Amino acid sequence: MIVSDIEANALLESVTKFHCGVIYDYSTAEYVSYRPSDFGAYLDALEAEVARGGLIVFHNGHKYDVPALTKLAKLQLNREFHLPRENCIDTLVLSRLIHSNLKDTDMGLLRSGKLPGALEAWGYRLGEMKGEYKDDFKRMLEEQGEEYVDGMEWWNFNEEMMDYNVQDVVVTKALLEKLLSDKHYFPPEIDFTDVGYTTFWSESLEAVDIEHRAAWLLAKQERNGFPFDTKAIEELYVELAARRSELLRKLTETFGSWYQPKGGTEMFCHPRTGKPLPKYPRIKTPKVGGILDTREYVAGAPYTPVEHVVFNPSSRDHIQKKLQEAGWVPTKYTDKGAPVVDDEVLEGVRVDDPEKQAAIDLIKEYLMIQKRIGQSAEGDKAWLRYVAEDGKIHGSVNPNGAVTGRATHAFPNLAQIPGVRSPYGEQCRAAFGAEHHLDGITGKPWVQAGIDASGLELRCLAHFMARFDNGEYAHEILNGDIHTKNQIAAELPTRDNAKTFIYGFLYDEKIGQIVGAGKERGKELKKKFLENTPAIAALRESIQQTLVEKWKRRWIKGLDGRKVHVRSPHAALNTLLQSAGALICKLWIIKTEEMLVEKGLKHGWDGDFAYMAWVHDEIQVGCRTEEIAQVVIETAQEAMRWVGDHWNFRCLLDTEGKMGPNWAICH
Amino acid sequence: KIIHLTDDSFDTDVLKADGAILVDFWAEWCGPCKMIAPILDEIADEYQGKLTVAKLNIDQNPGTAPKYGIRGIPTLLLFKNGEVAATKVGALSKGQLKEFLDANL
DNA sequence: TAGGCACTGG
DNA sequence: CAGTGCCTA
Ligand SMILES: Nc1ncnc2c1ncn2[C@H]1CC[C@@H](COP(=O)(O)OP(=O)(O)OP(=O)(O)O)O1
Ligand SMILES: [Mg+2]
Ligand SMILES: [Mg+2]
Ligand SMILES: [Mg+2]
Repeated sequence: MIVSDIEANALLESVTKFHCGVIYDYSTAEYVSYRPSDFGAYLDALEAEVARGGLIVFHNGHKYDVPALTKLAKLQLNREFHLPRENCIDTLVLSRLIHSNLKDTDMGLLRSGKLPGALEAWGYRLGEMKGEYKDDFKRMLEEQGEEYVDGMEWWNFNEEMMDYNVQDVVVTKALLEKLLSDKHYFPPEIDFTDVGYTTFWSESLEAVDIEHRAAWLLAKQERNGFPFDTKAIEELYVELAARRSELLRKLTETFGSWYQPKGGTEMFCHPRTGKPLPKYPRIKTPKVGGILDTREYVAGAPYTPVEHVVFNPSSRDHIQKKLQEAGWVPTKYTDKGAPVVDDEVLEGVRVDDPEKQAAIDLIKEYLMIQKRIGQSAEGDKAWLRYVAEDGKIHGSVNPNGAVTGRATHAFPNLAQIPGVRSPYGEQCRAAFGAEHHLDGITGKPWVQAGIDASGLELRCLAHFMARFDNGEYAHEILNGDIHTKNQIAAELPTRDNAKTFIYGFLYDEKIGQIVGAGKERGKELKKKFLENTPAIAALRESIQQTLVEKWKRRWIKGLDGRKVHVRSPHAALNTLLQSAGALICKLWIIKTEEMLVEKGLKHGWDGDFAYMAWVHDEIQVGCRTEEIAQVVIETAQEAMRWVGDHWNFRCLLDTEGKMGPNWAICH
Repeated sequence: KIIHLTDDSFDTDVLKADGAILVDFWAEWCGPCKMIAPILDEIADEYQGKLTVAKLNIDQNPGTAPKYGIRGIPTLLLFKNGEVAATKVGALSKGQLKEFLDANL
């Protein structure tokens, strides 16, 4: 087993030079440094470990070091270098599994001050290395009276960078052994720093193997990216902006501007009593000025500095100010002294003036248009800001970012694109599609295969209650579509409203609000649905008794054996089902890709298919041809059945596949 | 004898009026405004026939003030045959006000 | 009853 | 940086 890390000139997307690398070899217990001209030797050493059936440990090597080295070997040495997935260990992937209850900075992309909770020390240091190295570089420059240019610390190799490289390997080694000491994941009777790769995966907990395969595959998904219709989103932007302007023009005519105190420095005191008046706006007392003096101030004559403010429809404060003035008396306030002003209350606000009453609708339309503009074009994480030169958006994925085992998505978050049923969703959704990628050889657009696990968490529920109802629920489920069967009973409007209902219920007011009624309907429905399935109570009880006693144990055992932290006794059932769903989906996407590869299909734009996105229980796959799209859909269904059998699931698991040009059509 | 203006009457009452007109831009929430108000009532009566005292509450009439670039209140704007002759901001005393008027009238 | 992220106001 | 509120599963 060896531990390694490299320093290079840029992020994966534009890296062109290997600066240095460090290797720690457990069999010699020595650290070896490799400088720029040693690149060839660095690679030789890595492949030698691979030849021994050994293991290579990197911190975040799955997304960076490994891909980066393949790229740099080709560019710098015209060499083909591809470390096998089975020979690589990643301490970040490991930490995210073991300390699934803790957040991390995602290797410096997130500011640690903003993260909630504690942070594992070693991983923290590793994530802060780039920033620390940068700070050293700058001060060292300014020390030499030299100017600093953003990102210059990475253009050239230097012994400072070399020293940080060695430090990363020392810390990574320490992190590794700390993770390896967790007996729940690694049997204490085995020294995992002294075994071959085959042993490492087979002897450690299944979760360890699953998370590494997931990180390897998702790293590939990130590099593929999601083909994006830039031109279409720019045209959408123009349309949304004009409507925004028009709504602003209408609203600023209905709700005129006003003045507000601003800039006041001194406290206003009663001119007779001296009594400080905190509530009154702060004033300013001119020191110079008199009565010919053209100036407009007079020493000792106090005035209240003010500012002119135009109605900003994006301001909840402005909205609230104008509506109360129009006679609106709020009913619900924020636990911080402020009237709640969300779409739901806006929908219920009634005033006398018909023009202002109608303006409420314009305000709602305006807020929404802003939500789309912000997400699509103006926000810091806007799609138009993320589309790369290859015409794709390469969103990042933390394979195990959620406590339950679910993954998280950011930069931008491709798991929060507006749905087709919401305003402008069809245009948004249609912009993300395989059709927007032209084959590198034929120039023909690719096709999209979208597959979604069917009634996933309701089936996980059926699985877990099987020992209480002997499978009655699981059986009742495969009798038509449960969600459609729900909507009917619940007498719900949409199949989505029926899903949001059943999941809100399974995990009275909130229920009523989601269903569109009051706490009364919420109650009635809550009982009619609980009475229908009584074993749900038994499952809950059994869960509570196992965890609570003041905890008896504050974690639940996931499908692959890992510990799943339980935040609260009330969220226990949800933790159990969402984790099951997450883990089922995770092994599922791993098996689906493995099966396609065993069938002879190549993963990549230069191949036959490319994973573009994984949104919890759905995958969107780009396919070179319709036939491949059909194979992908059928294969995904087989992989799901394989997963269900793999973990002896008590409810049959299924998938639904759709073939089309983009996300609008494939979900 | 104070003239209470509105956005819609301002043009003919102030700009198209004859003689000097003192306009006070104020707000009910301003301490200084509340301070000079009493003073203005006395000026209005004292300067009868020689000056007209008008008041415009900027909250009830939001359109006028901006056209004059108000940045603080109370703002005393003196108009002479359609235009601003002098301007003073702040809670002047009766004495300081009388001086401002006399010297400017 | 898992997450990311935008916009306002201090 | 915090308080709010919306987007997704
Ligand atoms: N509002 C929600 N609250 C909690 N969990 C949810 C919610 N929406 C979805 N989930 C969970 C449970 C199901 C899982 C995947 O979402 P999805 O909506 O596809 O599941 P589903 O089984 O309801 O639908 P389908 O059968 O149409 O695929 O995510
Ligand atoms: Mg690194
Ligand atoms: Mg589902
Ligand atoms: Mg889904």
